[PDB]
Amino acid sequence: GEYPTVNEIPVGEVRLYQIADGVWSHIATQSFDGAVYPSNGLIVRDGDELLLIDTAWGAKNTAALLAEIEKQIGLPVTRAVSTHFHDDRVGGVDVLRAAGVATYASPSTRLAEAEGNEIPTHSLEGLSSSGDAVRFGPVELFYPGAAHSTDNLVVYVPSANVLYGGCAVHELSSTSAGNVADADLAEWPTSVERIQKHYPEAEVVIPGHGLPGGLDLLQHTANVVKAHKNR
Ligand SMILES: NS(=O)(=O)n1ccc(-c2ccc(F)cc2)c1C(=O)O
Ligand SMILES: [Zn+2]
Ligand SMILES: [Zn+2]
Repeated sequence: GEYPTVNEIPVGEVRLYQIADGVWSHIATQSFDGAVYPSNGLIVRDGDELLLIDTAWGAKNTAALLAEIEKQIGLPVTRAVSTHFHDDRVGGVDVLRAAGVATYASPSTRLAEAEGNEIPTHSLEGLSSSGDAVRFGPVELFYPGAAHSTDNLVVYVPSANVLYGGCAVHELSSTSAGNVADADLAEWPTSVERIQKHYPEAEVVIPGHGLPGGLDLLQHTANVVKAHKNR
């Protein structure tokens, strides 16, 4: 019943968590640079189809994700959006494409190709300036500006007031800015402020890693990033 945690998910299975009517998170774990981390994505019901937000961090995990979706939901995943270029977002795109899923990301998310990561097939125009938003099936995609990465997108589910922050939003227990290798710590608080202004009615906020909460995850993120930079 509780939100599943890193030591509760062996690397290779995937759990789903019901967030709201027609909205689930997916939780997987993966090893990176010798430590194991949980990671979140989103599933949003799209009539009799599903929209997937982010892979489950790797080919095997993403295959397991599709299997878990078939077991627990039983509707086909037809489209996926990756919210930035790192492997916890695009690793598994090749598995999705071979399972009939049309894969999408912004043109900026060029970064996957340059890094040697898997590359979504279709480009999402209309998201190149901070504050841009586009509709994509049952969600709104929002580019808040550089934060965790320069390309990071946010996803809002208006039917349920669910804000999926991806890696630009940290969980409340976070004490650090996470993997900052590709981050912009100077702009990150400004980007979070843009999210706060755009989605004041969000009821659930889902971080890229860790436990969902409410709107406080946004301010908390700004605080831990400012403190990391300052420190
Ligand atoms: N998206 S990513 O760069 O590949 N990634 C992988 C692991 C982590 C991570 C998260 C929390 C933490 F406390 C430590 C690490 C991240 C992240 O910061 O988004
Ligand atoms: Zn990342
Ligand atoms: Zn991440």
